[PDB]
Amino acid sequence: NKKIVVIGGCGTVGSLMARILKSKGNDVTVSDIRKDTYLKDIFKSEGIKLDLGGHDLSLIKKADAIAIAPSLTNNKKVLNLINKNPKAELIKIEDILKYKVKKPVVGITGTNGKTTTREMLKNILKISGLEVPEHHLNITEFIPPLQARLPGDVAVVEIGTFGVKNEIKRSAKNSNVTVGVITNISRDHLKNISFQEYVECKKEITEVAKKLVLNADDPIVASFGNDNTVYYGIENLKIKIKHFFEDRDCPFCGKNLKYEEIFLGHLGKYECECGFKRPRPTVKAIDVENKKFILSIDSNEGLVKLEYGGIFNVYNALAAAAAAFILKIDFDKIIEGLNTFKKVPGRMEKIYKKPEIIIDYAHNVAGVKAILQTIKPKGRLIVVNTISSESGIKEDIKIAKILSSADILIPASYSARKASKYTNTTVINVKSTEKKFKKGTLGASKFQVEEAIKKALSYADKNDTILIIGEGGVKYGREIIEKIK
Ligand SMILES: [Zn+2]
Repeated sequence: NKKIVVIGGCGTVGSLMARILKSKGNDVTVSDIRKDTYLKDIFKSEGIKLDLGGHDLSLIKKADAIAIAPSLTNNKKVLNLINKNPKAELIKIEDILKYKVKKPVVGITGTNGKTTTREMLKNILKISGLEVPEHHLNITEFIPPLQARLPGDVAVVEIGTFGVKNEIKRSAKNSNVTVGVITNISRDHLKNISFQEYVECKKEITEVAKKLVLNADDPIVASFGNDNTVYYGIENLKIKIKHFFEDRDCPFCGKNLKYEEIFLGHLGKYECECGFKRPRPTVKAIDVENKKFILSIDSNEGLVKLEYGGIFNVYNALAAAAAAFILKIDFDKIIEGLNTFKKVPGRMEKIYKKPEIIIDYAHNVAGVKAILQTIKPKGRLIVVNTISSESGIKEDIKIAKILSSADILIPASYSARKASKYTNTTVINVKSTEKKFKKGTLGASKFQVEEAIKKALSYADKNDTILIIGEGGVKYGREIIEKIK
C-alpha cells in the first residue's frame, strides 16, 4: 500500500504494469507526455488517476515508487526525471514478472482459430461465474504474461509466433501456462523459416504446460501428446463436404500419412504403418452438420448450435470445450457458452444482401480452404483477394490456385495480382495493383480494395456472392460499401 507513478504508463506494457500494481492495492497514478489514451475508461474504472500531457514533478517527487515502461528503459528525458527522486524505488517490467501467477492460466496456440477459440472459452468461463482478465488493448510477448498477472480466477491468453524460436516457450513459461491448447498446425509465418522449424516452435508449448488440449485430427499436433493430454476431434459428419486435402508426413517415421477420412484440409482420421495412429478423442463432435452438432464428453451429450458454422468453427468449439472440461466446468455451461457465443467481426461477416457481400479475415491456405468449404453461394462466386501472405509468393500462389474454384478472382493487392497469373479461373484486375513503385511487400490499400470491390459489384448479379478475403478487406470493406451505399 504505497504511492506509485508509472511513467509511460499509457503504452501497451506500461498500462498493464500500472493496472497490475494497482491491483495489489496502491496509490497508483499514470504519468505520460502523451495527452491521449483509449485506456482512460479502464484506468478510471480501476482507480488509476492520470497525469497526461506532461509529468507532474510534485507527483514524482512525493511518490515512493516509480515504474518505467520497457519501451523507455534508457530515455535521457525520463531518467533526468527519475533521478530527481533518487531514494524512490524502481520498478521495471522484470520486477513485475517476478510476481507469482497462481491463477490457472490457459494458453492458446496454433496456426488458425486462436482468437475464436479464446473468445468461446472466455464466454464459457464468464457465464460460469469466473473472472477473466482483459488486457483492453488495441494491438506482443509481454502482453500474455502480464495479462495473466491481472486480477481474476482464470487467465486465457494467446501465445503465437511469427516463427521465432523460444518465443512461444519464453512467453508461456512467463505466463505460467497450466493448460496448453493447440488448435491446428499449417503453413503460415514461414517467411524465411522452414515449415519444420515452425512446427518446432509450436511444440514449445508442450515444454511448459502441465496439461495439454490437443487436436486429434491434426497429426502433427496429436504427436505432441503426453500423459496429461485431453484430445478433441470429429468422429463423423452428416453433411458432405469438399476435402481441400493437404498431405502430412508421419512425425515418427517420416512416411507419408494415410487417411481413412478427411474433414478439412489435413484434419481427418489418419494412420501410419509404423504404428502411429490418431488418438480417439474424449471431447468429440458427433453428427456434424453446418450449424449444429452433438458435443460428447464422457457420459454427456449436448447439441451445439453455432451462429457462424463450418467444420473449422466446430474445431474451434471443440478446443474451447476441451479446455473448459480440463477446467471442470459443468457440461451444460460448456454448451451454453458455445450456443450463446457472439462471433468476432470479420469472421464471415455479411455486409450487403443483394448481391451477397461477405468479408473475412482469411489470410492463409488453411483459412481460405475453411471458408470456401463452408460458404455456399446460391449464385456465382466472385472473390476479391486483398491477401498478401506473410510467408511470401509461394503461399500466395497456393492460395490463388485454391481460389480457382471462384467464378471470378479480383486481386486487391500487389502480391495477389502477381500470384493470380498461376490460377485457372477468370481473373479481372484493377489498375491500383498494376505497378508497385516501392520495393518489398506492400499490403492492400484502401484504394486497391475500393477498386476491386467496385469491379466486383460491376460483374455481380443480385443473386451472386462477392467474398472479400484478407486483412485489408475486413479493415476497409464496410466503409467502402457504406460510402458507396
Ligand atoms: Zn509413421
